[PDB]
Amino acid sequence: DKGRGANKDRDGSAHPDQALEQGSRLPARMRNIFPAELASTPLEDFDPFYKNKKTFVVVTKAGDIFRFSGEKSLWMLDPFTPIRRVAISTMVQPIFSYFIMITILIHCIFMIMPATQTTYILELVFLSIYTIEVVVKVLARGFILHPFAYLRDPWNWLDFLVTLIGYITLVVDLGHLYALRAFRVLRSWRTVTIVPGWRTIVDALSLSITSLKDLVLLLLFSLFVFAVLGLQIYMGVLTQKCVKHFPADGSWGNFTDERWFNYTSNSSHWYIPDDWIEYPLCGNSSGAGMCPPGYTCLQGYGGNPNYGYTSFDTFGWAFLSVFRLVTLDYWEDLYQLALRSAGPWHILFFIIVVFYGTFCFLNFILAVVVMSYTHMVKRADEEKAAERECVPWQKLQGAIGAVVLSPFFELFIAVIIVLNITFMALDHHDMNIEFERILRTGNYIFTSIYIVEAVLKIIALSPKFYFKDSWNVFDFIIVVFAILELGLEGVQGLSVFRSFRLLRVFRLAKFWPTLNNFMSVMTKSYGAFVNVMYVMFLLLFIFAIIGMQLFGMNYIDNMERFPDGDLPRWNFTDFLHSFMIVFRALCGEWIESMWDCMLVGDWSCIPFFVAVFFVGNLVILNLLIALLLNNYGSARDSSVQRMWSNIRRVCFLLAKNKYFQKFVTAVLVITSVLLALEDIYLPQRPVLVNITLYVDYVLTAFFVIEMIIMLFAVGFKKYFTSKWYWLDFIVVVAYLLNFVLMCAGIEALQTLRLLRVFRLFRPLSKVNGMQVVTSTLVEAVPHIFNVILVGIFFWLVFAIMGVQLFAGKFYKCVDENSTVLSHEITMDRNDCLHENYTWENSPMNFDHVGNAYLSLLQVATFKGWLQIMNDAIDSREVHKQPIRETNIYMYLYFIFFIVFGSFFILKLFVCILIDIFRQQRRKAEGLSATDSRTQLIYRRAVMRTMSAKPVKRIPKPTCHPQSLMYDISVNRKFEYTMMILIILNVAVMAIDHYGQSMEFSEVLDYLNLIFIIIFFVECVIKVSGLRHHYFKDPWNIIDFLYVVLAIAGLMLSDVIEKYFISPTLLRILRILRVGRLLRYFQSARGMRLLLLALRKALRTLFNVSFLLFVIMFVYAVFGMEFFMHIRDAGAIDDVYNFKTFGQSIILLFQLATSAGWDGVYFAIANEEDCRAPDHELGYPGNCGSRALGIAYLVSYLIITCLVVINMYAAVILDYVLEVYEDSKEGLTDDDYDMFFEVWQQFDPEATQYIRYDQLSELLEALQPPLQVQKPNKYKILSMNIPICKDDHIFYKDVLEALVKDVFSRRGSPVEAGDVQAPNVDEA
Amino acid sequence: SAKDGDVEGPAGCKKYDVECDSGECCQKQYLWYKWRPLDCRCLKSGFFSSKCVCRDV
Ligand SMILES: *[C@@H]1O[C@H](CO)[C@@H](O[C@@H]2O[C@H](CO)[C@@H](O)[C@H](O)[C@H]2NC(C)=O)[C@H](O)[C@H]1NC(C)=O
Ligand SMILES: *[C@@H]1O[C@H](CO)[C@@H](O[C@@H]2O[C@H](CO)[C@@H](O)[C@H](O)[C@H]2NC(C)=O)[C@H](O)[C@H]1NC(C)=O
Ligand SMILES: NC(=O)OC[C@@H]1N=C(N)N2CCC(O)(O)[C@@]23N=C(N)N[C@@H]13
Ligand SMILES: *[C@@H]1O[C@H](CO)[C@@H](O)[C@H](O)[C@H]1NC(C)=O
Ligand SMILES: *[C@@H]1O[C@H](CO)[C@@H](O)[C@H](O)[C@H]1NC(C)=O
Ligand SMILES: *[C@@H]1O[C@H](CO)[C@@H](O)[C@H](O)[C@H]1NC(C)=O
Repeated sequence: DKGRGANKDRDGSAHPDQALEQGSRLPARMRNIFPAELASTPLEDFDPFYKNKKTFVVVTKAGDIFRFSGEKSLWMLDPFTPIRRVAISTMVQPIFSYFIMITILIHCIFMIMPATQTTYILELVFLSIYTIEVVVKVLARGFILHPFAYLRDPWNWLDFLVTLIGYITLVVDLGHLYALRAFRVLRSWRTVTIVPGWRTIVDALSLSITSLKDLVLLLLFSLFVFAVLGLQIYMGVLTQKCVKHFPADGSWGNFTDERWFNYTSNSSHWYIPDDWIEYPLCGNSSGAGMCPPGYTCLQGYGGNPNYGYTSFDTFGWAFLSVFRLVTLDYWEDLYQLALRSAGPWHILFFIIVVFYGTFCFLNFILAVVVMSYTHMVKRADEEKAAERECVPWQKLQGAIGAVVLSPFFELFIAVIIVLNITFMALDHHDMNIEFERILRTGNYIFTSIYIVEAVLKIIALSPKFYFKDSWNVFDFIIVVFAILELGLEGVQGLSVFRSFRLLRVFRLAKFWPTLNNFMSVMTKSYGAFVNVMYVMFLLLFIFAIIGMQLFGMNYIDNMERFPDGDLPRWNFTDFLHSFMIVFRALCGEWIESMWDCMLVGDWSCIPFFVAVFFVGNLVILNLLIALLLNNYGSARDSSVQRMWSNIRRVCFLLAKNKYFQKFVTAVLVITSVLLALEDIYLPQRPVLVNITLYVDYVLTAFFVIEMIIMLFAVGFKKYFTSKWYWLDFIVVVAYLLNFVLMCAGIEALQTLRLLRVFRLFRPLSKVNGMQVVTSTLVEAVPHIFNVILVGIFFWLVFAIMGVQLFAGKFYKCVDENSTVLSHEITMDRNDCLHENYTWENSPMNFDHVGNAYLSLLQVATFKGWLQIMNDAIDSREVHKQPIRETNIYMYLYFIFFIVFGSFFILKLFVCILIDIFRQQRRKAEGLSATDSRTQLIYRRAVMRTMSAKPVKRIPKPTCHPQSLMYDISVNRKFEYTMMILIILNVAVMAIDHYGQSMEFSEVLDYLNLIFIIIFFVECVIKVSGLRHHYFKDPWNIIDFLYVVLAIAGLMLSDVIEKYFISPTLLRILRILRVGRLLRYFQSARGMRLLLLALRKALRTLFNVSFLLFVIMFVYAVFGMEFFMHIRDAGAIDDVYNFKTFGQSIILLFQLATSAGWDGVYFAIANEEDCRAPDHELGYPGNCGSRALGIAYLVSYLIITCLVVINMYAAVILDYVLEVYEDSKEGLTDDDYDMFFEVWQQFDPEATQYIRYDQLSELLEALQPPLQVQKPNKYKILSMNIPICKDDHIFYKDVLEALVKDVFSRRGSPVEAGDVQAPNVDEA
Repeated sequence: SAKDGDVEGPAGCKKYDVECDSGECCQKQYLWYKWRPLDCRCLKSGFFSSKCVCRDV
């Protein structure tokens, strides 16, 4: 429309074309003062070959719509017929743009190899090529002085800034401005245009960045309000180290004047237990970690964890520690360092910053990327609507072909292939010679069946229709690679023909339809995946060469900063090491790589690792989700009857009462908080043991009597067929069995008492919002079970490949305590045992396929994956010492697993819950299933009309105080000038820092007395002018509660002052008043479409977390039974363990995001060097369980971390996508709330009518999309508002008329007869 | 008498780290400061290829 008129705007004397290239075309036109036969209405081919090429380009240039041709159009802004015409003829050639693309793919190869004496002689020639296409593409057309010239499009604007870089770094600059030569890799972004279909991803990548302008400014505001809030309550907290007492009567000085400051603040008087790097923190609080005997916790005494980079004592460093907590990378080392120093009640800080930080504001980013991809795909499908619119030989062939026709012979090959995969998945390291003999002779049988079958199939069908389909030609390649295996085993040079017997696992794809339908879509949409895979590996190539040029020589120059003076295993010192350190930051991990970057260099590491996290992980990984949502969207028996049906009629009335089933709910919640008090301190609290004993006897009487009431109400048939009453019946059977055992001897089993926790799910599904949340976990439970089974299959190919590469390796010769020996000291098992050492195995290994799956879940969740990589790179042979880094190309096994098994398989769980919640919310809102795409936009505009009323304006009272306070208590000037002072009350709190001075806190305390009294005047004016209406606004009671607690802190200071007006709680209330900004701006329509989408989801995002707390309640009670006496190893210690119910929730909140389940697994599944339970004495024994530890964690990660944490993103993407479908098709919820705001400016009463005169000022004062400008009186006659008597109109009949004006002027034929048909259907 | 790396068993004795076939190992060998028994295990070498060797237990 607008560009369609702009297409004709170029046509008349503005900018005439000069050439044309559409389907092998090379034309030559001019600016109609001396043109040469372009075209007007003929399609000629006679005179010019440029016209003869334009005859085939008469239909092909305008084939799809308009975009096949490209014209060097300048209208001869400088006379276009010199030799300039020849450079036009060269630039339009397809060989020219094919030549520059080749010299870029060559110049990328000379970046990844290290430099030499012939680099400067070869960096000079490629600079000479790229300066010719910038002087040809300007001397053919180009200035900055007119349209289409040369600097209009960004692609020619990428030649010019990079070629100016190449001429700066060659003249004067040798050491200064040397960082600019790193950016000559940016020219390699041109080669996106070589893969077909590049426009639907790059424009979607471009629409995503230009649509996050409204979110980054909202996320920069919420990080600011958290960096201030974390600075006030955690400054100096992270430097608390236990310092030994000053020695009584010892070898130091007498007077504790300055010798107390030389004794303390000497590094040999801090604790540092047993060869550790950092020093352990402690706290004076109650659940915080304490110090040994004879020491003490002290604050100060410099040294801050992670080289000084993990802190909260400056606004700069508090802004970084909050940002890694929104990111969730290695955040449990911050979570565990702030609960150890400040005690366990500070989990309430981390719940808020994880809820509002990474479950909301990182799922709004997912929603913008999903809506930006689906806009550029659905745009690119209108273009698909335009392209589319002898005699013994033939004897046996009936007999051999008789058996290969049936499903019986297809069953027989299907039994063998499931059996052949089993013999590949049973071999391992150190296997018996009889057990290995079976697997060799099974290979001679299974290859023999595959040869008989192929030949039989070829004879039966034909030797020329056999190669028709793709399965019979895939089968024949297997028989080729298998018949080489039986001949190349006596050669025994290389076992690479032994690798392609792993390729026959994919024979199972043609048999069972779940894996068949999964393969079918990856081939139907192969063009979508290869584009995003190429863009992702092209960004990692750009960032690898930038990182290697910037940070490369720092890792070699001053290695001395690193611990033990060695390189890290992850550094920017080579290409293959720069690639993997950028690739593991796209996987999430960037903070640990940034510490040792910034340790060895400058501040410039910080803009690098944020830009590779923001581009790599928040955009590219969310396009990769967004592909999946579009491709994977699919005697006298009547007289005994008055006794039996007499009880039956009464007992059915108990189950229907609202007081009975509220009584039974109240029992089950009281009796399970009793179950959270059975901890390790229970066998010394003698009164609590007897309470929890006689409750287990009343509960058996309560469960049997309730069961008889249900069986006398719902009957036998509907009891035992329902799924909830089977939870009832198992628990009653579980408590009859504990009563049987304890009458007759045996003490009760403590894992059958814990089954009444599973009875808290019946009253949980009756909470007001929880019916939508629990209905999508039940509807999607068969859809996850297909994705798990398809997930097990592709993981199995990587596992029975990882066994064949890594089994028998990962052994090493280790010293007394833990230190791994070196090569040239020992180099095999012979040299290790002879020197009386030990030859240990790694904990996570690849010996058999059971050990493979645990070690491969480590690298799929990215938690424990550095040690398995550090084992896989060092391994060389079965009984040799691992030399470090000697096998560096085993990284390619892990890149191909993380792509095909983390970015793709584990992101299908997000794809399911987005699909199912979108259609279960529609059922729960009462809407019609499969109504329409646009008719529901019109229903939500009528259903929001019917349920809206005006709002009473505040009645001003009449006194000399009351009239002149209310004048200033209502002004929009006064609301702003009391808001700009709240902001300056909090920006002053961001310049507090640790150990500032005494003179600096003399200004900032007196400045905190000026603002504390302006907010007292404001709180008097807004109550003197607003009698009881002040207390109705939630941002006024918080403003009221601050001035009360802050006047009580200054006056009446020393009342008792034990702890009443503690200055932490006043700091929390200064920062909390900035939240009025969320109800402040409305001119930012891009932000209010995210604040309104947020508010409509908070009720159903409180229910997703309240289901998560119940699941965390269930495993915290089972975890205190199983894993309470475990000895201290790795992550379970004296502070974070499973002893009390407090310590269990601290760990299970950490493990809900899978943060560090590798260290929790290493303790709770440890069966070596443990004592035994001597039950005839006591001592339950400090020994973990391998089998119970796997089933506890692996079931937990597939509940919280895969289908409950992924439930927040399914809710955010549903409501955000609805709100944007109301700004582009009509009437958001903030549009109605403005009509009733301008309604009370004309009707300041409880009435609902106005005067018919005032209608011309309604429709002029409000904002669009409801305005009608002047003269409006001919727009109101046709509008037909029903005038009631005495010149009064009703607000409904004006609101309905302003609805039907909007739908008419936007939706032409789809809203006239539809938006009026729906309103008649209700009224 | 623990004189050297020495092994006790029958004739045809195959020592440690020598290829065996289904019971052609020895009873017990003094190899690394102790007397250790020996079975005929099969290790891993390359894809899907086992190489069988007398190993200690
Ligand atoms: C933790 O509490 C102890 C005492 O409960 C505090 O120790 C005192 O510290 C001051 C100076 O910091 C010394 O002059 C006192 O002699 C110490 N007294 C004792 C009994 O140790 C310690 O400061 C507190 N640590 C904090 C708040 O971080
Ligand atoms: C470790 O090797 C040493 C030799 O380097 C062995 O030395 C023995 O040491 C003990 C004392 O601990 C002496 O009584 C013996 O005479 C030494 N020889 C022998 C053959 O035992 C020692 O045996 C090895 N370590 C162990 C634990 O056996
Ligand atoms: N080692 C490893 O897996 O590296 C990844 C990353 N780095 C650590 N130092 N971690 C502490 C242990 C851990 O789980 O591995 C991890 N904790 C988180 N949240 N990610 C891990
Ligand atoms: C303590 O004072 C002594 C001088 O008596 C000085 O040598 C030492 O460096 C001081 N301690 C510290 C930690 O500076
Ligand atoms: C304290 O500092 C002094 C510096 O002279 C040093 O000699 C000593 O080892 C340190 N530790 C103690 C316990 O004095
Ligand atoms: C353990 O390693 C430490 C070095 O961290 C070393 O000093 C010690 O000798 C080793 N063995 C021990 C602690 O007995």
